[PDB]
Amino acid sequence: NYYATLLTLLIAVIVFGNVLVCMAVSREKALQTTTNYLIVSLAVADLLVATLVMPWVVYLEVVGEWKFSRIHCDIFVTLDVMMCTASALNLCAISIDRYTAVAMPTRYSSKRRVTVMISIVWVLSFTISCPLLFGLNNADQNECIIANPAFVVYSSIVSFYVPFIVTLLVYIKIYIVLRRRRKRNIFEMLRIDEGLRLKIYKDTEGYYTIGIGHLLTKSPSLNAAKSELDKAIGRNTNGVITKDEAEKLFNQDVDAAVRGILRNAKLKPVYDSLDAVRRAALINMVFQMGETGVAGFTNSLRMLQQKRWDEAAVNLAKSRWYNQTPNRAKRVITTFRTGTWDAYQKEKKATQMAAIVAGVFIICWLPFFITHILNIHCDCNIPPVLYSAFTWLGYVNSAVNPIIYTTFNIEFRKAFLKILH
Ligand SMILES: O=C(CCCN1CCC(O)(c2ccc(Cl)cc2)CC1)c1ccc(F)cc1
Ligand SMILES: CCCCCCCC/C=C\CCCCCCCC(=O)O
Ligand SMILES: CCCCCCCC/C=C\CCCCCCCC(=O)O
Ligand SMILES: CCCCCCCC/C=C\CCCCCCCC(=O)O
Ligand SMILES: CCCCCCCC/C=C\CCCCCCCC(=O)O
Repeated sequence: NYYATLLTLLIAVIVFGNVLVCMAVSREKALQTTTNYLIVSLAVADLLVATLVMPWVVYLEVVGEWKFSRIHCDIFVTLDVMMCTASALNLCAISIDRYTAVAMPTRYSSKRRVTVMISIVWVLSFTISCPLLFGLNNADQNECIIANPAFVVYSSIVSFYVPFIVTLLVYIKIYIVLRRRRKRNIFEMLRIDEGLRLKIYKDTEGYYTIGIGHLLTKSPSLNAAKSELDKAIGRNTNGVITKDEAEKLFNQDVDAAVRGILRNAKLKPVYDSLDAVRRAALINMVFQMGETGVAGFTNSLRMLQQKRWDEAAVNLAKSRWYNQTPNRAKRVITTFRTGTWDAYQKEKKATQMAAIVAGVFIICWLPFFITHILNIHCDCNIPPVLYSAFTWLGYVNSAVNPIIYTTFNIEFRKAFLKILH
């Protein structure tokens, strides 16, 4: 009916979005990065689906059954599985290239490496698909490989779940790595402002503290003050701590500071509103003056919530807080405006996009392999009317990816507008 015309334009927008991505990467040196090279390899898998495969899927909707040779169906199924597996194996290499960038310290060596990855993606995609042409070691095929009971079991495990687990395990490791550095930079930030002390010392208000504003005990008794420290370290403090031990002590101070921020009605919303780095600045304030003290200049706090970065910085400089510790105030206020650690970077934003495509990829195809589980779980025969929608939802992912590139990235965005105009 009229539904055939929607899909052919879906094929057209898949080609529209991806042909842009390929040229845009090779057009500008600023987008010629390891990850973006792996991204065009993903774009080529999304193009070959739209050109080699999706046309036969639309005829199958139009006509309503195969109505072509058995071997044509084998080729069509083999190639359909092959290009979707390239899509998955490309996400896997993208995540791995994101692991290396955040976790490892690279000119000609990057091009020679990415090359090796891309070569693995397609060769393996192919070698995984070759069984479908030779009837999954089942001779007298006598039928399109789709009809083999093992087909859904082979294609689901080998081409989806197993690449899905690995890519997910990498992203977890990436999250852990970024989490250690984010906590590393906080400690490093307050080491610069408060100062790191490794011998027990009387603080401003008289009580004995150590490291970065960690009071051992409100009660002043030196041997008793050692006492609380000894509980913390486990070794005989003897009033002596390592940088490391202080940091371990520091991350505890941060975690306590944060629960109080969320338990504070004046600071819960604004903390929730801010980004990771800007949150480290707000932590710096609570460390310096206390949540009740930071909870003041609500007037200034509204601006940080309203994303008014420039106007919050103008209003913060007006304070007494600036007058007492101007250098520290200016440093922190930059981090509030800049939202970066320049006062005291590139790949954390880029790695957020990588996971974002790997996530919408999964949600786009997830229901398709869900339904296939239900039939294998012998559940009430799943209506085909839905079964077809889930196929296209999976194929829709080919058109969403170039939309995500331009959405969450300025460089693809600018490279795109240059080609059109
Ligand atoms: O493999 C797939 C999804 C099935 C594609 N493909 C849809 C059409 C199909 O359902 C079909 C139906 C009827 C006929 Cl006749 C031929 C083919 C065969 C399977 C895949 C998806 C995501 C991924 F990360 C890895 C692999
Ligand atoms: C081919 C399918 C691959 C499936 C991959 C699934 C990935 C899901 C997304 C993210 C979960 C882990 C967090 C990723 C790190 C993000 C960095 C950060 O914001 O700290
Ligand atoms: C079935 C899941 C397997 C996932 C594989 C996905 C493809 C990309 C992954 C790995 C290739 C890594 C090659 C790196 C070579 C480095 C050589 C060098 O340092 O020059
Ligand atoms: C089932 C998953 C198996 C593969 C895991 C994928 C993640 C990491 C992949 C491989 C490790 C890459 C190491 C490259 C070694 C090159 C050494 C060299 O030549 O200097
Ligand atoms: C058994 C499941 C396997 C899961 C492995 C994936 C989890 C680890 C995360 C990423 C590994 C990336 C390694 C890339 C390093 C390249 C340099 C080198 O290997 O010498």
